[PDB]
Amino acid sequence: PLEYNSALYSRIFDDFGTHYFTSGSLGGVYDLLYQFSSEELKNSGLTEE
Amino acid sequence: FYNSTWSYVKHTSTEHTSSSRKRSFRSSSSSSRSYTSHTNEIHKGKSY
Repeated sequence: PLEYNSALYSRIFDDFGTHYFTSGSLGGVYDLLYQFSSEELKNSGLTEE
Repeated sequence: FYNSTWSYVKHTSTEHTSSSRKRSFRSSSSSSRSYTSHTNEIHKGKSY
């Protein structure tokens, strides 16, 4: 609309966003996390009478 | 995961001996006993 209406104009930001890229970098991202844990109990009791 | 393992031996041996003799006559008595109690236990629990 030519007259101002906050709703209808706000739908422009909903659909297309507030900004655009003037410049930038494209590429890729790798992220990893690994978490090993281990435990070992041994028992060797001997008793004699 | 975890891997529980248990290995239990109980061995008991018990012995009794009683020899007696009396004379004046002759008399004698011998008694002998051997007892054993044994338990072997193995228990395991493995979970993943």
